[PDB]
Amino acid sequence: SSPHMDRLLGDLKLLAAYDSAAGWQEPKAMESAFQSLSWDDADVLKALPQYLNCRGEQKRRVDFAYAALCPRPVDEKDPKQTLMSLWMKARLFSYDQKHPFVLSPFAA
Amino acid sequence: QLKAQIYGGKAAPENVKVACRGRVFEDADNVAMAVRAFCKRDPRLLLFQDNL
Amino acid sequence: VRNQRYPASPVQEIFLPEPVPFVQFDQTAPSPNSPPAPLPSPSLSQCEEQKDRYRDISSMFHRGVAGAEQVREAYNSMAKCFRRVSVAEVLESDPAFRQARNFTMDLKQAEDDQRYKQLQYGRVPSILTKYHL
Amino acid sequence: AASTIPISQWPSLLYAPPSSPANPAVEALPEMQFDDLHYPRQMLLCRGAGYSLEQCNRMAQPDARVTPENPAEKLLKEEAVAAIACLSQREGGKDEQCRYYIERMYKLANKE
Amino acid sequence: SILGAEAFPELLSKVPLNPQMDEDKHFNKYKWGNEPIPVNRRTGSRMNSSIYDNRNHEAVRHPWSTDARTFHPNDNPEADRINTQYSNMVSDSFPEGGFSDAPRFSSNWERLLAYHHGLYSPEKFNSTTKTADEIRLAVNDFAAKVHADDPKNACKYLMIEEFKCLQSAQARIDPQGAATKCVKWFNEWRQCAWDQEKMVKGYNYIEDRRARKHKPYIGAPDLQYS
Amino acid sequence: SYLNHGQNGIPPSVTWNFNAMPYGKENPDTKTFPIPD
Amino acid sequence: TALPPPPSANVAVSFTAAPAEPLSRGEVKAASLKLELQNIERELKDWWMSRKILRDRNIGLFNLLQHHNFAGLSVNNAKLSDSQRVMWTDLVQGKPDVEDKLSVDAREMKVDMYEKLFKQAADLENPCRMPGVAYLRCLRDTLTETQSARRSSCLNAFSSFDACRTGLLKQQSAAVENSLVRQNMADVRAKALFERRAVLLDLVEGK
Amino acid sequence: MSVFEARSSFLDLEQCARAAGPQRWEAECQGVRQRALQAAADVMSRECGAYGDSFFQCYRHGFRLEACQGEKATMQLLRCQRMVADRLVP
Amino acid sequence: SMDHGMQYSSIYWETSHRTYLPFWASLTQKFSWKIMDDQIRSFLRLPKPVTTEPFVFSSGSPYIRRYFGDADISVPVPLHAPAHFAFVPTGTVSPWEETGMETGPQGAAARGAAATAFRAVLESAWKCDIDEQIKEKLHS
Ligand SMILES: CCCCCCCCCCCCCCCCCC(=O)OC[C@H](COP(=O)([O-])OCC(O)COP(=O)([O-])OC[C@@H](COC(=O)CCCCCCCCCCCCCCCCC)OC(=O)CCCCCCCCCCCCCCCCC)OC(=O)CCCCCCCCCCCCCCCCC
Ligand SMILES: CCCCCCCCCCCCO[C@@H]1O[C@H](CO)[C@@H](O[C@H]2O[C@H](CO)[C@@H](O)[C@H](O)[C@H]2O)[C@H](O)[C@H]1O
Ligand SMILES: CCCCCCCCCCCCO[C@@H]1O[C@H](CO)[C@@H](O[C@H]2O[C@H](CO)[C@@H](O)[C@H](O)[C@H]2O)[C@H](O)[C@H]1O
Repeated sequence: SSPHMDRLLGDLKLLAAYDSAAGWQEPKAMESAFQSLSWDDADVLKALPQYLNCRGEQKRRVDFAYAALCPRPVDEKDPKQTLMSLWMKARLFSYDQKHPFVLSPFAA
Repeated sequence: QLKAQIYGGKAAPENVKVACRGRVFEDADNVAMAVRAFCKRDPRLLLFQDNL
Repeated sequence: VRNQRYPASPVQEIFLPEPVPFVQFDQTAPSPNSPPAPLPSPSLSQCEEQKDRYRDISSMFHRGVAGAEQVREAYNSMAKCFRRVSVAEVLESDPAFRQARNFTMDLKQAEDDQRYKQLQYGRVPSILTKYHL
Repeated sequence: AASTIPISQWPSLLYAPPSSPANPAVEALPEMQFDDLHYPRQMLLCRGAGYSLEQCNRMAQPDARVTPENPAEKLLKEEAVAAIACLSQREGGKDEQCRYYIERMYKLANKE
Repeated sequence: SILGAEAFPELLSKVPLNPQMDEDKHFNKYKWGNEPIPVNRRTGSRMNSSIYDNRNHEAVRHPWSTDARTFHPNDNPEADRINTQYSNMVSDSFPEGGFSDAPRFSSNWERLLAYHHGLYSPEKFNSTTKTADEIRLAVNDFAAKVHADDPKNACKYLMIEEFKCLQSAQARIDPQGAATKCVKWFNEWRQCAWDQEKMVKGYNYIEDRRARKHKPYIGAPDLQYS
Repeated sequence: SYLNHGQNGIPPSVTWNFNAMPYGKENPDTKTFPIPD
Repeated sequence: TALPPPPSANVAVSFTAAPAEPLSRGEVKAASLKLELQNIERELKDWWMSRKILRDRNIGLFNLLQHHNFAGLSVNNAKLSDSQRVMWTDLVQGKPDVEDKLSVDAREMKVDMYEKLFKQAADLENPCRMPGVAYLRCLRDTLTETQSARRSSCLNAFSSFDACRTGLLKQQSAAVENSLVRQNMADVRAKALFERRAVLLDLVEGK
Repeated sequence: MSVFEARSSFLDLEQCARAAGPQRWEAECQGVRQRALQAAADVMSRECGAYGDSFFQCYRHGFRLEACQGEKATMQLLRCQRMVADRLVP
Repeated sequence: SMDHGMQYSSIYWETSHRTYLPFWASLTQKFSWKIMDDQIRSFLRLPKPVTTEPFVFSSGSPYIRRYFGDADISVPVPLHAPAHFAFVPTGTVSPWEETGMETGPQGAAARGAAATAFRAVLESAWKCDIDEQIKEKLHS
């Protein structure tokens, strides 16, 4: 009854697992993670092309959140990393366009 | 002049600078005196890119 | 407990070390020159066992002799079966994915392209822009 | 083979890490930034200018000085969308069902 | 209504987040197995280090009661350390979760007095180790600020390097140990400051004539130095 | 009134000692750049 | 000063003095009152010790700063030279600018003095350091000019500098006000606790 | 921002919905909806931030710490959110 | 228990190690030309070192030389009582207090923008879920 939260936390765990398996030289584990990285979400799939064409304040919010979560720059040559990054950004974009983010500590 | 001599009087990269023992030189500085000041009797120079 | 990469560590490491693995694909099999065939469009006519087993296990858990792992497994199988049709609907309706569906390309064009020249990361702006200087 | 890195070589380990199956952009590691002072500084400057808390919160904007975006997201757009469609349809590419698109992207990006 | 159905893909698909979880849950997807990080390296207390200290290898004493079991650095590491990333390297010299010598003050004035006397700082006691990404973010922000301060300065990269070494050595939780490593870059920065000052303000000296035996051997080359 | 029955300065925030200075022919805590032969 | 420890029995009393009859309602109520009193005393001690420690520490800090001849945003130092005071008041409240009466060398010297002072005052963690240094760098660039021509060029940086300045001033004012309010609330609460303890001691019973 | 305020906001939402009807509620009751959601969100943040920060720390450290072992790091957060919801919306 | 200690290690001379001392070494003695050179300089009016002048021109701030019984042994001492400055506001920091646990802007900033952003993302996702629940409840 909390699919958004559940899938967010799961994707984060899977990113961490991919990083750990890369550090420990484990192709089997990292491919297992990549396969388990929730690719069958219609909402994120529909938001993907919207994020690929967004611009301005919404894009800046989403990029700020994605830098908060995953600040390390992925290699511009690794399509798996690129795709996981795109998927996470699309998920954040969906969450934002449903209910925008409030990133400032000052708020009321 | 040193940079031009290194790069053959051709277009050098951007923001290239010289250092000795970790200390950056100004482009309008004499190499001999800069070495005398920063790396005395250790003239090993390094060319790096200063983007920062 | 560790399974050493070099059982003969003093000798093996020298003349036959292990390279960094490649995970994008196997690299030992041929490269397909054709895309995958479009799988049949799904529907809710294939959720029979998923739904019935989820119901059974949820009842048995409400009793207290089932557990939670089985519940999660069954629910996720059923949810995958539904997400199949959801994704099919999205792909067939949304127009931005029609090109992706009928996308085709060959290794020769891939090697002949020249977009790799522009894959350089940018540069973060100056911190003085925060104060507007 | 992979020998221990003493504590004195960690600063170089941070900006020149060893090779891995999933490496970062070492040339861009000095460009990864995330300012924790963005909003505090913004509020301080605005309140010094003379605005109120509400005006400051309405004028606030997220930081643009963050880690740059991957150029692949703009150059390999169509190939990435096709790969993601393949994954969504084929359960994440199990048993090499998106090798086609993945290899096309890899070739485009690497060029031998 | 079950809790957290779609939130444990690691459990549904046997994906281990680390070799420890792999060994525990028996997924067996790590080809090289797992060498457990012992407890003396997973947790522990701050210890004295110098051999010129009488209480060497003994836990540090605090005003509050503290478990005296110390964190033991890895002194005899195995030859193969497959993961040579900062994540796996930092565990040989610090515990990722921080030391186990943090206080729970019964009152606020005890905290006040400890701080006033220099025996407590939350920055030092209630905290974990810094991740490589955090270290890099901090270093890059500091470098940007220094460059904005003065681009035409020679000791800029030296200051950046001492900052970097402090961050890498975790000076927040081991200030003395980290200063022991970064005082060298501090000294180099001091030297560069003097050098820049003497180049700006023309300061030179009368050099004496060349010595009669400047060359040890006549056939030896007298390489000229500025 | 008993609040002022006892303030010269304050205790030092940090301290530096001689044993904190590194030493060693091989110790890399003393090596910044190689010294010429 | 302290009292001597209380006297103890010389012969060992183990349990001979224990009660042989259960307590009564009045004794139970007296025990409850004793517990209330000890809680009140604990609260009072916390307040008093915090107040005492903070007062001592802050007076010591003030004496140390006065001993080392420090000056802050609130210029409350009498041992300052008039020139140093003018320069600091220009950096804090006014506008640093070189006068046309001076020669170019003296203008360079004045700007160097400003820069040295401000860099010793503000560290890299300080927000106003970058705007201040930028404004002084603009001054260095525009030395060989008049104030009228220099304003148009340096205003864009002086604006940010003044903004950070006023921000710090407002921070200081708000800190003073909030600390006063919190202190007064705590003291009032302590006084009320003391009166409650007084009435409970008038009601206490036993010997 | 408090539990009382959030509960009052949800009561306003429900009464305005009963007034409007099942057909025009989503169009006529947007502001009250947003206010109620924001109040409930402030409550959730205040009452479950510790668990969120703990999960963030575990994710940063790759779930290598002691408190990150098992599934408690996630179950605690989910349970806190469920409790907050069950305390607010009904 | 440190003074007047016993011989803790052995003293020895290894076989055939040289000594470099002749038999008249005890009658030998040292000598420095510095005293005679100073006398000669004073008598011939040769250039004096600037250390003879107490005032120090080697810096901008006033320094005066303190001599230890001879012009050859001196240390410069600064005269100024330096005024120090702090571009800092007072009462804006309480380091003893752990601020990451208190709720507020100061708390979030003692924490970081990353934690605050993560909290906001969780907030948004939770709001999505609760909106779905509200819809399914009020539609009934
Ligand atoms: C098998 C190999 C063959 C192939 C050869 C290959 C090699 C070829 C290359 C050559 C070798 C080069 C190798 C490198 C050398 C580097 C190392 C080195 O040299 O120093 C190491 C070595 C290291 O020592 P050290 O600890 O480092 O100290 C260094 C000091 O700088 C020095 O230390 P020191 O100063 O303390 O030692 C000096 C010592 C010795 O110094 C001297 O004595 C000066 C030399 C004077 C010689 C002439 C006087 C002879 C008198 C003889 C008369 C005796 C009575 C007659 C009896 C006849 C019947 C037996 O002084 C004393 O011990 C006390 C004597 C003080 C009095 C001296 C002055 C008075 C002289 C007159 C006597 C008057 C007495 C009056 C008494 C008072 C009365 C009132 O140096 C020495 O030991 C120096 C002395 C060496 C003496 C060796 C004894 C054997 C000598 C014979 C050699 C072979 C002879 C061959 C035949 C020819 C003779 C017939
Ligand atoms: C026709 C020209 C004269 C032909 C004869 C040349 C003979 C020269 C060899 C003599 C030995 C020189 O050895 C050494 O070299 C030069 C002088 O030459 C001196 O060098 C020093 O004084 C000279 C002044 O002339 C300076 O330029 C030099 O910077 C300084 O190092 C040394 O004090 C001397 O010790
Ligand atoms: C009772 C009778 C007394 C008789 C007195 C006789 C006095 C004779 C004094 C001669 C002293 C010469 O002293 C020596 O001379 C040479 C050149 O001449 C100097 O010069 C030499 O060394 C210096 C540098 O080392 C350079 O000038 C140069 O490399 C070389 O020419 C020496 O620095 C000096 O040490």
